[PDB]
Amino acid sequence: MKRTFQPSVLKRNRSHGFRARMATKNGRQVLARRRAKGRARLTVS
Amino acid sequence: IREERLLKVLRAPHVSEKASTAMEKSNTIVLKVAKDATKAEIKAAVQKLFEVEVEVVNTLVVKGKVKRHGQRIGRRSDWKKAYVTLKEGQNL
Amino acid sequence: AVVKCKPTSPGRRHVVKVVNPELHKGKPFAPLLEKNSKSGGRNNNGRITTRHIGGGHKQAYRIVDFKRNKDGIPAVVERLEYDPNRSANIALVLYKDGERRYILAPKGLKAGDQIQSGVDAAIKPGNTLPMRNIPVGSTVHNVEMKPGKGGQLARSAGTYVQIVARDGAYVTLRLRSGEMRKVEADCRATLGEVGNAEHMLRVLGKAGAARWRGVRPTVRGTAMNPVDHPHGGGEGRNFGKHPVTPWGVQTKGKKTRSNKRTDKFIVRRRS
RNA sequence: GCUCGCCGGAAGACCAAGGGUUCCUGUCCAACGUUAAUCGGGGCAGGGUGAGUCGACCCCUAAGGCGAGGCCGAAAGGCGUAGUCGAUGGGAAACAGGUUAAUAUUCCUGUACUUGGUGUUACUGCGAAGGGGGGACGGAGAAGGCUAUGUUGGCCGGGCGACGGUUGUCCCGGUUUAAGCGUGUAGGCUGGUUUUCCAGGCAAAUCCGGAAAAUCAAGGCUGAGGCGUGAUGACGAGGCACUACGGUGCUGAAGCAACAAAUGCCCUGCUUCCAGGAAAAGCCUCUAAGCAUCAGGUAACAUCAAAUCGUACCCCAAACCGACACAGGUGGUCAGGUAGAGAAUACCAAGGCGCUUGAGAGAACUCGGGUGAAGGAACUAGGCAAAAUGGUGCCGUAACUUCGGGAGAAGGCACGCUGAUAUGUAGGUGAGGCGACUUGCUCGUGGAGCUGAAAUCAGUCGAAGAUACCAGCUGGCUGCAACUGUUUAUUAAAAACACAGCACUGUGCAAACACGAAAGUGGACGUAUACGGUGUGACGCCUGCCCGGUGCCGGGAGGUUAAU
RNA sequence: AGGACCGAACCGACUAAUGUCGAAAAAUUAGCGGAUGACUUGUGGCUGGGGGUGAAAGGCCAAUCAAACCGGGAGAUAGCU
Ligand SMILES: [K+]
Ligand SMILES: [K+]
Ligand SMILES: [Mg+2]
Ligand SMILES: [Mg+2]
Ligand SMILES: [Mg+2]
Ligand SMILES: [Mg+2]
Ligand SMILES: [Mg+2]
Ligand SMILES: [Mg+2]
Ligand SMILES: [Mg+2]
Ligand SMILES: [Mg+2]
Ligand SMILES: [Mg+2]
Ligand SMILES: [Mg+2]
Ligand SMILES: [Mg+2]
Ligand SMILES: [Mg+2]
Ligand SMILES: [Mg+2]
Ligand SMILES: [Mg+2]
Ligand SMILES: [Mg+2]
Ligand SMILES: [Mg+2]
Ligand SMILES: [Mg+2]
Ligand SMILES: [Mg+2]
Ligand SMILES: [Mg+2]
Ligand SMILES: [Mg+2]
Ligand SMILES: [Mg+2]
Ligand SMILES: [Mg+2]
Ligand SMILES: [Mg+2]
Ligand SMILES: [Mg+2]
Ligand SMILES: [Mg+2]
Ligand SMILES: [Mg+2]
Ligand SMILES: [Mg+2]
Ligand SMILES: [Mg+2]
Ligand SMILES: [Mg+2]
Ligand SMILES: [Mg+2]
Ligand SMILES: [Mg+2]
Ligand SMILES: [Mg+2]
Ligand SMILES: [Mg+2]
Ligand SMILES: [Mg+2]
Ligand SMILES: [Mg+2]
Ligand SMILES: [Mg+2]
Ligand SMILES: [Mg+2]
Ligand SMILES: [Mg+2]
Ligand SMILES: [Mg+2]
Ligand SMILES: [Mg+2]
Ligand SMILES: [Mg+2]
Ligand SMILES: [Mg+2]
Ligand SMILES: [Mg+2]
Ligand SMILES: [Mg+2]
Ligand SMILES: [Mg+2]
Ligand SMILES: [Mg+2]
Ligand SMILES: [Mg+2]
Ligand SMILES: [Mg+2]
Ligand SMILES: [Mg+2]
Ligand SMILES: [Mg+2]
Ligand SMILES: [Mg+2]
Ligand SMILES: [Mg+2]
Ligand SMILES: [Mg+2]
Ligand SMILES: [Mg+2]
Ligand SMILES: [Mg+2]
Ligand SMILES: [Mg+2]
Ligand SMILES: [Mg+2]
Ligand SMILES: [Mg+2]
Ligand SMILES: [Mg+2]
Ligand SMILES: [Mg+2]
Ligand SMILES: [Mg+2]
Ligand SMILES: [Mg+2]
Ligand SMILES: [Mg+2]
Ligand SMILES: [Mg+2]
Ligand SMILES: [Mg+2]
Ligand SMILES: [Mg+2]
Ligand SMILES: [Mg+2]
Ligand SMILES: [Mg+2]
Ligand SMILES: [Mg+2]
Ligand SMILES: [Mg+2]
Ligand SMILES: [Mg+2]
Ligand SMILES: [Mg+2]
Ligand SMILES: [Mg+2]
Ligand SMILES: [Mg+2]
Ligand SMILES: [Mg+2]
Ligand SMILES: [Mg+2]
Ligand SMILES: [Mg+2]
Ligand SMILES: [Mg+2]
Ligand SMILES: [Mg+2]
Ligand SMILES: [Mg+2]
Ligand SMILES: [Mg+2]
Ligand SMILES: [Mg+2]
Ligand SMILES: [Mg+2]
Ligand SMILES: [Mg+2]
Ligand SMILES: [Mg+2]
Ligand SMILES: [Mg+2]
Ligand SMILES: [Mg+2]
Ligand SMILES: [Mg+2]
Ligand SMILES: [Mg+2]
Ligand SMILES: [Mg+2]
Ligand SMILES: [Mg+2]
Ligand SMILES: [Mg+2]
Ligand SMILES: [Mg+2]
Ligand SMILES: [Mg+2]
Ligand SMILES: [Mg+2]
Ligand SMILES: [Mg+2]
Ligand SMILES: [Mg+2]
Ligand SMILES: [Mg+2]
Ligand SMILES: [Mg+2]
Ligand SMILES: [Mg+2]
Ligand SMILES: [Mg+2]
Ligand SMILES: [Mg+2]
Ligand SMILES: [Mg+2]
Ligand SMILES: [Mg+2]
Ligand SMILES: [Mg+2]
Ligand SMILES: [Mg+2]
Ligand SMILES: [Mg+2]
Ligand SMILES: [Mg+2]
Ligand SMILES: [Mg+2]
Ligand SMILES: [Mg+2]
Ligand SMILES: [Mg+2]
Ligand SMILES: [Mg+2]
Ligand SMILES: [Mg+2]
Ligand SMILES: [Mg+2]
Ligand SMILES: [Mg+2]
Ligand SMILES: [Mg+2]
Ligand SMILES: [Mg+2]
Ligand SMILES: [Mg+2]
Ligand SMILES: [Mg+2]
Ligand SMILES: [Mg+2]
Ligand SMILES: [Mg+2]
Ligand SMILES: [Mg+2]
Ligand SMILES: [Mg+2]
Ligand SMILES: [Mg+2]
Ligand SMILES: [Mg+2]
Ligand SMILES: [Mg+2]
Ligand SMILES: [Mg+2]
Ligand SMILES: [Mg+2]
Ligand SMILES: [Mg+2]
Ligand SMILES: [Mg+2]
Ligand SMILES: [Mg+2]
Ligand SMILES: [Mg+2]
Ligand SMILES: [Mg+2]
Ligand SMILES: [Mg+2]
Ligand SMILES: [Mg+2]
Ligand SMILES: [Mg+2]
Ligand SMILES: [Mg+2]
Ligand SMILES: [Mg+2]
Ligand SMILES: [Mg+2]
Ligand SMILES: [Mg+2]
Ligand SMILES: [Mg+2]
Ligand SMILES: [Mg+2]
Ligand SMILES: [Mg+2]
Ligand SMILES: [Mg+2]
Ligand SMILES: [Mg+2]
Ligand SMILES: [Mg+2]
Ligand SMILES: [Mg+2]
Ligand SMILES: [Mg+2]
Ligand SMILES: [Mg+2]
Ligand SMILES: [Mg+2]
Ligand SMILES: [Mg+2]
Ligand SMILES: [Mg+2]
Ligand SMILES: [Mg+2]
Ligand SMILES: [Mg+2]
Ligand SMILES: [Mg+2]
Ligand SMILES: [Mg+2]
Ligand SMILES: [Mg+2]
Ligand SMILES: [Mg+2]
Ligand SMILES: [Mg+2]
Ligand SMILES: [Mg+2]
Ligand SMILES: [Mg+2]
Ligand SMILES: [Mg+2]
Ligand SMILES: [Mg+2]
Ligand SMILES: [Mg+2]
Ligand SMILES: [Mg+2]
Ligand SMILES: [Mg+2]
Ligand SMILES: [Mg+2]
Ligand SMILES: [Mg+2]
Ligand SMILES: [Mg+2]
Ligand SMILES: [Mg+2]
Ligand SMILES: [Mg+2]
Ligand SMILES: [Mg+2]
Ligand SMILES: [Mg+2]
Ligand SMILES: [Mg+2]
Ligand SMILES: [Mg+2]
Ligand SMILES: [Mg+2]
Ligand SMILES: [Mg+2]
Ligand SMILES: [Mg+2]
Ligand SMILES: [Mg+2]
Ligand SMILES: [Mg+2]
Ligand SMILES: [Mg+2]
Ligand SMILES: [Mg+2]
Ligand SMILES: [Mg+2]
Ligand SMILES: [Mg+2]
Ligand SMILES: [Mg+2]
Ligand SMILES: [Mg+2]
Ligand SMILES: [Mg+2]
Ligand SMILES: [Mg+2]
Ligand SMILES: [Mg+2]
Ligand SMILES: [Mg+2]
Ligand SMILES: [Mg+2]
Ligand SMILES: [Mg+2]
Ligand SMILES: [Mg+2]
Ligand SMILES: [Mg+2]
Ligand SMILES: [Mg+2]
Ligand SMILES: [Mg+2]
Ligand SMILES: [Mg+2]
Ligand SMILES: [Mg+2]
Ligand SMILES: [Mg+2]
Ligand SMILES: [Mg+2]
Ligand SMILES: [Mg+2]
Ligand SMILES: [Mg+2]
Ligand SMILES: [Mg+2]
Ligand SMILES: [Mg+2]
Ligand SMILES: [Mg+2]
Ligand SMILES: [Mg+2]
Ligand SMILES: [Mg+2]
Ligand SMILES: [Mg+2]
Ligand SMILES: [Mg+2]
Ligand SMILES: [Mg+2]
Ligand SMILES: [Mg+2]
Ligand SMILES: [Mg+2]
Ligand SMILES: [Mg+2]
Ligand SMILES: [Mg+2]
Ligand SMILES: [Mg+2]
Ligand SMILES: [Mg+2]
Ligand SMILES: [Mg+2]
Ligand SMILES: [Mg+2]
Ligand SMILES: [Mg+2]
Ligand SMILES: [Mg+2]
Ligand SMILES: [Mg+2]
Ligand SMILES: [Mg+2]
Ligand SMILES: [Mg+2]
Ligand SMILES: [Mg+2]
Ligand SMILES: [Mg+2]
Ligand SMILES: [Mg+2]
Ligand SMILES: [Mg+2]
Ligand SMILES: [Mg+2]
Ligand SMILES: [Mg+2]
Ligand SMILES: [Mg+2]
Ligand SMILES: [Mg+2]
Ligand SMILES: [Mg+2]
Ligand SMILES: [Mg+2]
Ligand SMILES: [Mg+2]
Repeated sequence: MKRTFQPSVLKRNRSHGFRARMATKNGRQVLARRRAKGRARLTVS
Repeated sequence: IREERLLKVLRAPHVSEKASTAMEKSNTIVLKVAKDATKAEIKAAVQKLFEVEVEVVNTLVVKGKVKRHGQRIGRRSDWKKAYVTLKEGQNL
Repeated sequence: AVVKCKPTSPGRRHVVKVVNPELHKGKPFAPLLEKNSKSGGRNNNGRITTRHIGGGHKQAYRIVDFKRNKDGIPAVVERLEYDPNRSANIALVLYKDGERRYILAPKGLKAGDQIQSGVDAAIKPGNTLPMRNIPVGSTVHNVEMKPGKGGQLARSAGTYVQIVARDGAYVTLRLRSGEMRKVEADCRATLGEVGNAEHMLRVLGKAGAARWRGVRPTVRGTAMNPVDHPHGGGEGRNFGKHPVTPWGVQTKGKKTRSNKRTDKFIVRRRS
């Protein structure tokens, strides 16, 4: 009966993507964290 | 016209039923080309290396299959094939 | 004009339309209209700053000339048009040299009437002049507060300013509020009264008719909970609070005038 | 394989999104599949996605994002100008049939089309960061013509029937054909020129606008479909030749007419209304700065060029979103027959499936149904639940009313089939024919078929003719809320909220007010017949008294009173 | 003409029974309301935590809401078990 995740790759990338993160001071720090932790998938891309 | 590099375009001839049926009946050759490799470059390469009269080149990108074996996933490389149609002066 | 509608459906019972037969039945003059997107009340920060606005019919902006400069050029009124952006109707004025422009339609104006603007001209409804040249004790509209500007005062349907006096450089104007405001004599004012005075006698008749005018429902403070509005809560229709805005400031008799830069121009406040 | 069953406005067939190889082939059955499994969307290999025209890309922009300078902000950063991005919108062009185990508007065959680059000829006044036109726009409604499509004859090929009849109005099946390039129609829109001219389109302009004066009865524009042609082509019921039993090359009959007919198309039309209905490029046009045997344009032609990425498969689902092969959720498109107002419902066609544990038995009890003597709400908190009523036509219909309503009030009666009126009528569509106008995709003119209600009169069968499915229960008194609407996603749909209307009140525009250290936005490109706040809640009759208290507004003497 | 009427799609959620280690962390079945409008829906945007949004229910803001979620202060503190 209509769940929360209703996927859309445009929305996904525009919202959470690499360039979306790069755009902002705080979004750049997220990447700096995921790199510091050492994640394989740095963003969803 | 693009000397030296033309040699790097054509990787190998492709072997299949669909490839074979298109030898005699359609007068084409199917072949694995470089991931770059434009239809002009494939044509110009066949025109020099194989040295035959090319009518037109059709091209596509084949997606690699995800082969999970043992306990690890691993996908094949994406490779590009080119159906190269030949003129009436044909051989191989 | 004011026609009451027959009650064939509830919500068509109380409807009262202002049918103007002299208005135009066709598309407007394209060169003098640009697009006008809707805010829905929100601003730069995307936040509702003015409540109760949102939706309504898509409506394009007519580039109406208020300043009305183009001097010494008589201009024939081609047709009176509807303006969705405005209370008052507009008139498509064709200037003798071959411009067209929109103006606010005064009371006594019709498709065919001739209008002039500038310094000399004639004292007749539609003709814009400086308020120095206009007679004392005369009905104007579309009045400038500053010389060279457009026209701020008296642009709503049926609205008009009356010129009370002229002290040298300054002209004392009695506004429709009742406020007596002093403006500069070099400022311009279009003669007569603003048309479509029947506008006020329109009555909508249904909730829907406010929605398609771009208004959204007003919820009463008393209905809400304490957290939302100062009036709030109570176990069944309580109040016991002095009337106030949603932001605590007292409504219902509480002067919020605090300009202090323009208090020199106000002769008598309204009453 | 043959029966049986179920869907068929879907449980069919194409897509988008989203998945991401699930496609197809061979092979394997440990695990995965709620059972077995030789099977599989499972394991393991191997194949499979072919584009100048379909999509993306590109070209333009909307909401909006980012944003050189900038303005503002302890710092971070915020807003925003020039710009630059941003589709869900605007912008060139491809169709038919054939083919693969799996792609096809992509391959093949047959016919086309578009935009560029680049050479020759014959002409000639060309060129934007600019001007103008266009693109280019709402709801509803109504009609007319069409087509998709269907039906019935006609023609063509077979057929003469497991049990009575069946060479006839008998039976089955077929009767298909594209884009393009011509023809400019049903229709819709308009005045068309010629020269002059003018404070306008910020400069310029021959273009647009405005003003002239003449000149002819119209000339353009737009436009479905039909006819053409494409097409001696393809396809085609079948045969013939042959079987790895798969077929495959060859041949390949008819391939018409009538009638009905869209929610498609003409139609971005037309009437009509008020709530008054994107933008920008492509495109045509006009000239400045410029440039004059230049450069550019223009046609006709020849030749190149059209890159790149997507293309499998599922897509109301076992492949997406729901942890599951999950009785959920998920946008667009296509829309056959008989009955029917219908996309309801029933039965069906094309096509698709029988829902992945079965087999017995036929206890209580539970679930979903059917029927029920006499009774008929006695049940129960409450007629909860079931039973009822249900269609069309015509007749008939109360109080009260805001004069629309109430009202489908209530209550009635008539319906099947078959003849006749009329060897199927009012109508509908109207062929050959008769004249005539100009030149035709003509007009009248007549009606050949074809289609076809609804009545009436008589007959006639049943217990019953709106025979199934489908499909109002009705009335009386009354509280609350005028009304349609909104609401507690998931125990509350209400008398709660909203509502039109009403009043108070603020606000003179750099408005009040709102978001924000601010800049700045919204209010509003609005201006007191406007805007915000507050209460009340259609409408009708009304809305009485109190200013001691608390607030608010005004007043300014006196008293009191900070920093300084 | 109509926030007109009846009625499918579509949007909803009034009654009942079922289901309640469900087929399903809200559904099914049979009825039910709206169905040219204050309608509905696709695609993309904007508003952010004492903040948004709210035809107002303390409703909604990713199955979480009288103050979301994640990380941190942090081994908060607990005269209590
Ligand atoms: K069968
Ligand atoms: K601490
Ligand atoms: Mg998002
Ligand atoms: Mg840090
Ligand atoms: Mg991390
Ligand atoms: Mg990830
Ligand atoms: Mg090709
Ligand atoms: Mg390709
Ligand atoms: Mg690899
Ligand atoms: Mg911003
Ligand atoms: Mg904005
Ligand atoms: Mg912001
Ligand atoms: Mg308001
Ligand atoms: Mg809205
Ligand atoms: Mg406006
Ligand atoms: Mg408005
Ligand atoms: Mg207004
Ligand atoms: Mg002075
Ligand atoms: Mg308000
Ligand atoms: Mg109100
Ligand atoms: Mg209020
Ligand atoms: Mg409440
Ligand atoms: Mg709040
Ligand atoms: Mg409070
Ligand atoms: Mg309460
Ligand atoms: Mg009370
Ligand atoms: Mg009290
Ligand atoms: Mg107080
Ligand atoms: Mg206070
Ligand atoms: Mg207060
Ligand atoms: Mg007052
Ligand atoms: Mg069924
Ligand atoms: Mg059907
Ligand atoms: Mg498709
Ligand atoms: Mg998946
Ligand atoms: Mg993938
Ligand atoms: Mg796999
Ligand atoms: Mg398979
Ligand atoms: Mg096996
Ligand atoms: Mg076994
Ligand atoms: Mg094994
Ligand atoms: Mg098993
Ligand atoms: Mg299991
Ligand atoms: Mg298999
Ligand atoms: Mg498999
Ligand atoms: Mg392409
Ligand atoms: Mg097309
Ligand atoms: Mg795209
Ligand atoms: Mg390109
Ligand atoms: Mg461009
Ligand atoms: Mg762009
Ligand atoms: Mg903008
Ligand atoms: Mg922008
Ligand atoms: Mg910015
Ligand atoms: Mg620079
Ligand atoms: Mg700088
Ligand atoms: Mg800067
Ligand atoms: Mg400043
Ligand atoms: Mg910023
Ligand atoms: Mg801009
Ligand atoms: Mg798009
Ligand atoms: Mg296009
Ligand atoms: Mg397009
Ligand atoms: Mg096309
Ligand atoms: Mg085809
Ligand atoms: Mg063929
Ligand atoms: Mg063939
Ligand atoms: Mg396939
Ligand atoms: Mg060809
Ligand atoms: Mg040929
Ligand atoms: Mg030819
Ligand atoms: Mg040709
Ligand atoms: Mg063309
Ligand atoms: Mg061309
Ligand atoms: Mg332009
Ligand atoms: Mg459009
Ligand atoms: Mg329309
Ligand atoms: Mg209507
Ligand atoms: Mg009519
Ligand atoms: Mg019609
Ligand atoms: Mg036809
Ligand atoms: Mg056809
Ligand atoms: Mg027949
Ligand atoms: Mg025979
Ligand atoms: Mg027989
Ligand atoms: Mg016999
Ligand atoms: Mg015989
Ligand atoms: Mg037949
Ligand atoms: Mg037949
Ligand atoms: Mg043509
Ligand atoms: Mg041509
Ligand atoms: Mg043409
Ligand atoms: Mg013509
Ligand atoms: Mg000029
Ligand atoms: Mg001209
Ligand atoms: Mg013509
Ligand atoms: Mg033309
Ligand atoms: Mg044609
Ligand atoms: Mg026709
Ligand atoms: Mg034909
Ligand atoms: Mg034709
Ligand atoms: Mg012919
Ligand atoms: Mg021919
Ligand atoms: Mg043939
Ligand atoms: Mg066969
Ligand atoms: Mg017909
Ligand atoms: Mg039909
Ligand atoms: Mg138009
Ligand atoms: Mg062109
Ligand atoms: Mg030209
Ligand atoms: Mg070539
Ligand atoms: Mg080419
Ligand atoms: Mg496909
Ligand atoms: Mg399929
Ligand atoms: Mg399927
Ligand atoms: Mg499907
Ligand atoms: Mg479904
Ligand atoms: Mg399906
Ligand atoms: Mg679940
Ligand atoms: Mg799943
Ligand atoms: Mg299953
Ligand atoms: Mg499912
Ligand atoms: Mg379902
Ligand atoms: Mg019937
Ligand atoms: Mg059905
Ligand atoms: Mg099962
Ligand atoms: Mg038993
Ligand atoms: Mg039993
Ligand atoms: Mg039962
Ligand atoms: Mg039972
Ligand atoms: Mg029964
Ligand atoms: Mg019964
Ligand atoms: Mg009984
Ligand atoms: Mg009995
Ligand atoms: Mg009985
Ligand atoms: Mg009884
Ligand atoms: Mg009793
Ligand atoms: Mg009792
Ligand atoms: Mg009782
Ligand atoms: Mg009771
Ligand atoms: Mg009862
Ligand atoms: Mg009941
Ligand atoms: Mg019962
Ligand atoms: Mg009974
Ligand atoms: Mg019943
Ligand atoms: Mg009965
Ligand atoms: Mg009965
Ligand atoms: Mg009955
Ligand atoms: Mg009846
Ligand atoms: Mg009575
Ligand atoms: Mg009464
Ligand atoms: Mg009745
Ligand atoms: Mg009646
Ligand atoms: Mg009877
Ligand atoms: Mg009869
Ligand atoms: Mg007759
Ligand atoms: Mg007879
Ligand atoms: Mg007879
Ligand atoms: Mg007959
Ligand atoms: Mg008869
Ligand atoms: Mg006859
Ligand atoms: Mg007759
Ligand atoms: Mg007759
Ligand atoms: Mg007749
Ligand atoms: Mg006719
Ligand atoms: Mg004719
Ligand atoms: Mg006859
Ligand atoms: Mg009858
Ligand atoms: Mg009789
Ligand atoms: Mg009888
Ligand atoms: Mg009888
Ligand atoms: Mg019946
Ligand atoms: Mg009912
Ligand atoms: Mg009653
Ligand atoms: Mg009582
Ligand atoms: Mg109510
Ligand atoms: Mg009441
Ligand atoms: Mg709502
Ligand atoms: Mg709603
Ligand atoms: Mg709701
Ligand atoms: Mg609830
Ligand atoms: Mg909700
Ligand atoms: Mg909840
Ligand atoms: Mg509820
Ligand atoms: Mg409920
Ligand atoms: Mg309710
Ligand atoms: Mg109630
Ligand atoms: Mg209320
Ligand atoms: Mg009053
Ligand atoms: Mg008042
Ligand atoms: Mg502030
Ligand atoms: Mg400021
Ligand atoms: Mg504005
Ligand atoms: Mg109230
Ligand atoms: Mg009275
Ligand atoms: Mg009172
Ligand atoms: Mg007092
Ligand atoms: Mg007193
Ligand atoms: Mg007091
Ligand atoms: Mg005061
Ligand atoms: Mg005071
Ligand atoms: Mg004083
Ligand atoms: Mg004093
Ligand atoms: Mg003192
Ligand atoms: Mg002292
Ligand atoms: Mg309406
Ligand atoms: Mg209605
Ligand atoms: Mg009714
Ligand atoms: Mg009903
Ligand atoms: Mg749906
Ligand atoms: Mg429900
Ligand atoms: Mg619900
Ligand atoms: Mg009940
Ligand atoms: Mg039951
Ligand atoms: Mg249980
Ligand atoms: Mg169960
Ligand atoms: Mg239901
Ligand atoms: Mg019912
Ligand atoms: Mg009903
Ligand atoms: Mg109703
Ligand atoms: Mg929705
Ligand atoms: Mg969205
Ligand atoms: Mg946002
Ligand atoms: Mg918080
Ligand atoms: Mg926080
Ligand atoms: Mg904050
Ligand atoms: Mg705030
Ligand atoms: Mg709401
Ligand atoms: Mg409460
Ligand atoms: Mg929640
Ligand atoms: Mg809650
Ligand atoms: Mg808290
Ligand atoms: Mg807190
Ligand atoms: Mg969260
Ligand atoms: Mg620490
Ligand atoms: Mg602890």
